[PDB]
Amino acid sequence: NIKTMIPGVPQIDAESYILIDYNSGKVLAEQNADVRRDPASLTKMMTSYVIGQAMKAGKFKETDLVTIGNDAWATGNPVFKGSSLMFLKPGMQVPVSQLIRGINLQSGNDACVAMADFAAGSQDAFVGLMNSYVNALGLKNTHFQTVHGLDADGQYSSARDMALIGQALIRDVPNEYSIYKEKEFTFNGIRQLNRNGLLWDNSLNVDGIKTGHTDKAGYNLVASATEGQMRLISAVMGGRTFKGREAESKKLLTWGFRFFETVNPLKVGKEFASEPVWFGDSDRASLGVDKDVYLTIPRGRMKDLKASYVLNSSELHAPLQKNQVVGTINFQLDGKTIEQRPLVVLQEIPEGNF
Ligand SMILES: *[B]([O])([O])[C]([C])[N]C(=O)[C]([C][C][C][C][N]C(=O)O[C]C1=[C][C]=[C][C]=[C]1)[N]C(=O)[C][C][C]([N]C(=O)OC([C])([C])[C])C([O])=O
Repeated sequence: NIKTMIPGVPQIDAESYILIDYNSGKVLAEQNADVRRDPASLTKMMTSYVIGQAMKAGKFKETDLVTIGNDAWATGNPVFKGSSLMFLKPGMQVPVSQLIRGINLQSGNDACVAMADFAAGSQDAFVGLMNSYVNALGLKNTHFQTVHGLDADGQYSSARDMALIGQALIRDVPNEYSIYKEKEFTFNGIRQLNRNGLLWDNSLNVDGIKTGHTDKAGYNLVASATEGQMRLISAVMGGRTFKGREAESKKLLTWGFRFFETVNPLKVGKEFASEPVWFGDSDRASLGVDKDVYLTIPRGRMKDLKASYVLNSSELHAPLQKNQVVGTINFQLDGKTIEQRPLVVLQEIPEGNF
């Protein structure tokens, strides 16, 4: 009973939430995770993702100066009334490094415009890139209309989708993601604090990602934290109170680490199994995976994990291509398969030549 316990999920004072494992993608807990909601500044994770991709591709670098245009003039555009702002003015020449911290640390709406025009020519073209990555990432309940996440009539996302955008930032653009734990930066002689309060919570190792409020969105937070081999991502959307804006997410993350763990039982290129092969230059095929296996299991069950496999075909016949799928690996706990991963050929086996 203690081994097989299913933990009760804490009550979360928000419209929707999800808690996932960064490495395995396992969903640990969820409520209304696919409900479409106003994303507020969570939009800026996608803005940041696009900028990170452009930097990874070498389109510009952190030291490059961006010349601020009229559309990013904080006090020249009443759309910015009451929003988080660097107070950019036209003609300023600001390093990319400073603008991306304005976006990431401070959720500067004006910085978002400045970077969008710099990276993509216009806000509309930048929003096209955002939505292109929505498609690339397979997100089913997200659509952006602007570069900053101010409430927009046809813009939406969901707790699942924002968690997946967080996962994507950490995974695909780690140099961009490393910025999010920085507690402060300085622009125009003024120190600006990272708005993610959880960075200062001694009880967790939180290192991201985005907190944000608008009137329609309520309190929103995508947080990520680590403990040993383990990284969790929480998305909590439509948080109902000011006092719960960090605490509700802290409840989820703390619960996650207490009841679950991440195991990495197999890495790419390492032999999980061997099988005979016919017609080859080798008599045996070395079999494993083409992607590191991460599983999320109840905490302390690692010693109970078992693994076995099945094969698609009776016989293996050369030529066998590298990463050719030949079976399935079943990972098991208490006699029941909990996870499956493709079993693939690790080293090519062409037809024998003698
Ligand atoms: B994200 O979630 O951080 C981001 C998308 N949210 C914000 O930027 C919100 C602003 C939402 C706009 C609603 N406010 C408003 O006044 O109405 C807009 C309007 C109405 C009519 C016509 C034109 C425009 N902003 C915040 O969450 C922060 C508030 C702001 N913070 C702040 O730090 O202020 C300075 C000036 C220092 C930047 C504040 O308190 O003024």
